[PDB]
Amino acid sequence: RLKIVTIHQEPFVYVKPTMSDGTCKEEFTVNGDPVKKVICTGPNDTSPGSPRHTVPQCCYGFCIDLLIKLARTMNFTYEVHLVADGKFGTQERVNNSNKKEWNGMMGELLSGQADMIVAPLTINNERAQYIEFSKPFKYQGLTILVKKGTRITGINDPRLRNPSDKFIYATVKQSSVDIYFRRQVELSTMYRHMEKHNYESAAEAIQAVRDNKLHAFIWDSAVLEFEASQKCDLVTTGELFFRSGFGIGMRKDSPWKQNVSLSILKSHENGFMEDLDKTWVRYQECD
Repeated sequence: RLKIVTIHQEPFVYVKPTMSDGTCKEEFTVNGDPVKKVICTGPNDTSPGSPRHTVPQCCYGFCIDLLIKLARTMNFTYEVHLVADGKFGTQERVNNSNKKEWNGMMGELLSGQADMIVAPLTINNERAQYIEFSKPFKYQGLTILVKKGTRITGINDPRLRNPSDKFIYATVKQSSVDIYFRRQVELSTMYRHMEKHNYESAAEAIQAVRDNKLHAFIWDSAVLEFEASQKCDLVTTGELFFRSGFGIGMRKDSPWKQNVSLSILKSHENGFMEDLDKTWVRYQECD
């Protein structure tokens, strides 16, 4: 039974409480089909000041449908859990030493806490040095989320390039955005500014933009375009930059790599991936 690690990230992975009896609410997609739900154990509340607890929760969404398809095609059983530290994954020095370890889903995959990462995980060179990725199951990039009416040209906008306390922007801590910005001298400076405002999760950053507490949120276009399409007060702006793909993550020399990429290829060929977009991404107006 493979240990699958994932993360809360709508519309790829929705996380909801189980009903009183431990089951997951019966819901249906836009096509009238039952929404497939899996039990995923993980931290409940991450609000600072309250005790942490890990409990069974209900997970569903684009990546869960993909997981179910992969498991069926490759004939494997699995158990899903949410990454304990709630992060995607960057490499940092730990324990005030020079020893480096990956946090987030990356860390759990490398430690053995997980056997496969099935989430909107960005394929990048930094991570590819430590793990193996399947071919992309989704093609996307980075963009910027702002409140409707906010005027930003894109990543090269002066309010981003020449930061001040008048226009606050940020991303989610320990994600691929960090990795990207540390690759350029100029972006490194900008990330230093962002470091003072980065959020723990995408959900919190998105809410901050709606509440006028964060002026711009730099993040994955697959997620931001969905969020903006569902909330009439939020829009994305600027040309996409740092185009990239999301892939399934496995440990180095994993015997699953070939077959996982094979399944993904077939899904891109037969309409399965496109159907997932029509089910989870493009299906209704904002409300």
